[PDB]
Amino acid sequence: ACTKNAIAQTGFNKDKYFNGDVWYVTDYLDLEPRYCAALAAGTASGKLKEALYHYDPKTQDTFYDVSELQVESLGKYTANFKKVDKNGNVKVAVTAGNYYTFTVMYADDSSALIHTCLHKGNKDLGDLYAVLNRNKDAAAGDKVKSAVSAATLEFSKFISTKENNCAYDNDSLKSLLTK
Ligand code: HEM
Repeated sequence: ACTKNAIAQTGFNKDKYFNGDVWYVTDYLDLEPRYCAALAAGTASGKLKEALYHYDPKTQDTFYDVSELQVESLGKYTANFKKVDKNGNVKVAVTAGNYYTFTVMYADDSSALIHTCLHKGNKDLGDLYAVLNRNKDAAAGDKVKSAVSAATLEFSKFISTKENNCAYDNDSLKSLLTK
């Protein structure tokens, strides 16, 4: 189960974060303990949208999702996801009880720290923190590392995705925002 009420960044700039571009997960911290992951976040016809990509570089398990985000407060969202192929074709429809929360704890032009809590079926899932960068496999800079510290988290405990053989379809993620 999830246990954290993540606090959103003071002065979070939603237009900057939800600008339609891609964010790569570079490091993650599972509170209830290996995929590569990335997302696009943007607006489509006035709605906040995210497209997600997960890839397991060992098993090859791959899946995409599209979500409309509902606002709880600035920088804190609830998202109902639908599983899609890379083209946006629906594989699993939206269903009540299948959702994640998403909190942006820190963001700037190139980096972010987020918290997410996934609810899926009758699985018992836990909190996940992720460091994001606009550039694939970029080493975490001083600003986001300081934000990790300021959140009372130990960055050395995070797991890096940067050494995995992952490729990302940026074009697909961006186009999924409209789906
Ligand atoms: C490297 C970071 C991440 C890892 C290692 C990871 C791992 C996983 C795993 C193993 C699953 C399968 C769960 C199951 O069905 O048993 C999953 C599903 C999911 N994750 Fe992540 N995840 C990561 C990042 C994220 C992020 C940042 C988000 C949201 C912004 C997210 C949202 C989701 C959603 C919505 C599903 C269910 C998708 C579906 O069934 O259609 N994940 N993740």
